[PDB]
Amino acid sequence: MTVSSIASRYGLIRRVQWKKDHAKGSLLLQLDADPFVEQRIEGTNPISLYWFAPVGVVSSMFMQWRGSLEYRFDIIASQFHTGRLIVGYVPGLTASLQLQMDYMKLKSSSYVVFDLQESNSFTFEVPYVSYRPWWVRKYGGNYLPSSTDAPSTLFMYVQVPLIPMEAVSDTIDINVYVRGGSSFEVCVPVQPSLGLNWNTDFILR
Amino acid sequence: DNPNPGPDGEGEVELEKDSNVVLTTQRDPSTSIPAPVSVKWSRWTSNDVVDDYATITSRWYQIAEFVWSKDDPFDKELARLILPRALLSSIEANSDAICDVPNTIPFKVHAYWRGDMEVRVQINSNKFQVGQLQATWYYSDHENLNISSKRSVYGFSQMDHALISASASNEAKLVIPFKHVYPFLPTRIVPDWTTGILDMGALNIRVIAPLRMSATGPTTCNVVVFIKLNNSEFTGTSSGKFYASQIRA
Amino acid sequence: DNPNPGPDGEGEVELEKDSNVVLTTQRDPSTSIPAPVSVKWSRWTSNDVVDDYATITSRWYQIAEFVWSKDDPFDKELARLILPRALLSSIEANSDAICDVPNTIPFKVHAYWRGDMEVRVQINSNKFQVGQLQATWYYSDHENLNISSKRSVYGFSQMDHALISASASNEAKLVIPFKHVYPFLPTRIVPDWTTGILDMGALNIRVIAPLRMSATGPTTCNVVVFIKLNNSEFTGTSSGKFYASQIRA
Amino acid sequence: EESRNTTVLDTTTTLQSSGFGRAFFGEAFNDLKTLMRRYQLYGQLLLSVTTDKDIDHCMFTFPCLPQGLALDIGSAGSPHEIFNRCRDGIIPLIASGYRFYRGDLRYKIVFPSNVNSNIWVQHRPDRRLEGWSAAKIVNCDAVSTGQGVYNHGYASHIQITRVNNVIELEVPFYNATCYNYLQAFNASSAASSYAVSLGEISVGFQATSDDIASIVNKPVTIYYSIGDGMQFSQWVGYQPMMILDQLPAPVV
Repeated sequence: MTVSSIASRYGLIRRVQWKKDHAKGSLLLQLDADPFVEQRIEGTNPISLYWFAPVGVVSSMFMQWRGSLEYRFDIIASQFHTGRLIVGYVPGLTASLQLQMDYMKLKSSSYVVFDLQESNSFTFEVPYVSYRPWWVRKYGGNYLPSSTDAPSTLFMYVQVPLIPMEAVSDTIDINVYVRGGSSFEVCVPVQPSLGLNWNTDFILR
Repeated sequence: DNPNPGPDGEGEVELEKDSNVVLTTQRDPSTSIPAPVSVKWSRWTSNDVVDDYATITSRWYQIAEFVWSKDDPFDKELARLILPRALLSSIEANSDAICDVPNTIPFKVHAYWRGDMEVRVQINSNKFQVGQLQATWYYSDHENLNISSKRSVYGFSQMDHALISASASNEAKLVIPFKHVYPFLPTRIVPDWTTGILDMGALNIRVIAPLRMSATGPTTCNVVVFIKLNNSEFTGTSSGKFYASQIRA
Repeated sequence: DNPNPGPDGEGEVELEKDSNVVLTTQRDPSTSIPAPVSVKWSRWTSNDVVDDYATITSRWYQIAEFVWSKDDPFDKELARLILPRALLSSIEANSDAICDVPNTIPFKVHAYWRGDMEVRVQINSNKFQVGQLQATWYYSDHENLNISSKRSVYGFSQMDHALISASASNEAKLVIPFKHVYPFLPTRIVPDWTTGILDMGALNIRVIAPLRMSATGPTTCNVVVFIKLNNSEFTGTSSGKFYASQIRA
Repeated sequence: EESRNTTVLDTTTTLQSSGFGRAFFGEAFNDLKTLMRRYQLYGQLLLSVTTDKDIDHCMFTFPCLPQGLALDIGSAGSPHEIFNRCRDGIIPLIASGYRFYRGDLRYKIVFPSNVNSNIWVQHRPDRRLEGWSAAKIVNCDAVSTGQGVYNHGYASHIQITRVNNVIELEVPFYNATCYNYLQAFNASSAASSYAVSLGEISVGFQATSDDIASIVNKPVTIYYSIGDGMQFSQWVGYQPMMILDQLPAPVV
């Protein structure tokens, strides 16, 4: 039972369709550089369930986190698909700076350009840039004046669009896996901001 | 003990030569150091390329000039500068952008900053003028609401400060290290930090002895403040379009 | 000789990690070096603070992307970039100032520059596409009036160049050292130098083999050009308001 | 240029140093941390129950900070006579002469006597402190958010009133900072609110609606020492003081 053994396990959090008609610089995903990355289930319950990475579940129990995250991008393509994309990383952005974003402002900050010819998988290790040694978690124990956004924001644009051959498909799935890297660590135990789905029943007062 | 003035004037110039900017003082500086020398902290919370630019950031640049007259009472503030904001606001008060001065071009492009400071407060007063000023540094002025009753020379004499006598026309050197709750100050709008951006506290120059003279003496004198950022470190390389102008005040 | 692909794809990624920017190549680069490695020349004509900023200037940044289609003839230029001007003009073509990119903020504040270059021209072409491009560097394009008859792949093959085949989808690395008549290029309007400011010559990408395919093949492909300034030195610290925008072209 | 001496005109002789009372009283009063580890009243309150409470509801809440709360003079009708007459204690008077702190605190909470019910105490280091207003002991009157409820993961302890009606606990330093502010806090940003107090202590009873009637208007007092490893790290001079025997007397 070890937090560095739980957070070192990849969990699938995202699938992204990358198509042929995606123009040069179209946004594929923007997300938050934190373990609290969500995948909502389209259920009919009045309260919605979410998929998390194991690093996010083990970080929900703790107040403060720090360290590098590792995003594994598995691009399901043949050896006849050719493309090129940036997995970039902008240090701290507010909510009003989540927009006004392209692939050109991304290249001012740290970024990695990946070519897709024969190797269809890579791993981007996320820097930890903050004014604070740790970082207070994203959600509170149903105390809404304790909400805090990410330290920083991850983007994934399309640097060179997809050129597929006429015998293969025109759409490509991209899986995004999250695990807390070799420098990831959490400290202070608090009430965890997540609950089980065993008894998914809430009572309004 | 044996004066012999010549065409030069029988003086001894002290020089501060810091990255192609040279400051000259006839007198001896009256130094005051509030806190000991800080450590670099790129180890604990940064993985980005962390680099100072000591050729352009450890230079001298004026941030305030003002006129101390004889029409000022006993306890009256002359200057109140929130120095990391006051550098950028002194540039923006000269009606241009921040990318036109080599001292502040990493502030346009980076996100966070930590470094020590060197402040020179130079008076140009006549030998026959009589008066005295404080040069008191206070860490994090805005985070104390009872500071409006604190701003007086009685309270600022209790913490360490630098005295400037108008008779000797001496000089106040202020070695200000980084001492803040968080180990970095953001240069722009950053998450859960919207106001008080890049504020570390107030250097406030007040009067102890008001400027006294004869009936026909020189009425005013001038005070100029220079700043230096020596032990800097810049992290979080970002776009310059995310940066916004400082609050005017 | 024994293929065994897995979920990764059986490849070998080559990495160019230069100051928090990482470029990945599946293929081997086809390099071409026009001149040997230059010397630093701050000794002979500068007394100002001379310092590169290798943390922010030796980064990669895109300067051109374009679409090579099958509707291009044999000898047809695709790109013609005056690279030191083309970096600033590629930033200004994205409708902002030059102080918003960390690569070019010393160009806003300094006067002269000398440094070597690294150019990566990356194509994204399908394996079934057939074609080939040149990556020819020419020193000081504008100082030769008969260059309009020179711009052809017959003449550019005689000097050294980098070949880009659309079938292998390979890559062109271009180590461009500083070779100019004067040992420094001014960044702005400087005395008796009003036009051709910061111009060292043209990287011009032309076609040898036009893009050929079947009747229903993928019609176009994309080409992206990245630049690096590694052995830089900036001298003549000046005001940023003296700087003016580049010629549009 | 503060502690300088141009010319010391000593007309005196050598005075015998007592070692800060160690010669006379067997103890040296030089280390001020020894003075600050003496307990001093953090506050007092009368318990008041407006709505019907569950077992999970917290009875009262207060932020835990070393420079002392907003000085509760009380109502104009019934003032708290300790904070009204002799305004403030030793520990915040020392802490006014500094800017930053780092370290733990020690809280000793004394409950009323005739109550028997089992008492829980949680420390939540999640609650940011929003302004010097509402930096005080807050009677929890309603439960909307997760504030009123006994939560799971926090550092908690349950005192048995049948054995002993006093709890003695140590609040640790859990902020992600170098220091915290040690003055009357003025909220500028949102991140500065995380760095005022150590955390937020909530005290609750497990009584039901029938046994809570004997708890109304009973006093609860809270005392605090300074702990150890507790360091003040920037000298700031003192604010304007007020003289206590110059205060008016309640004439008849």
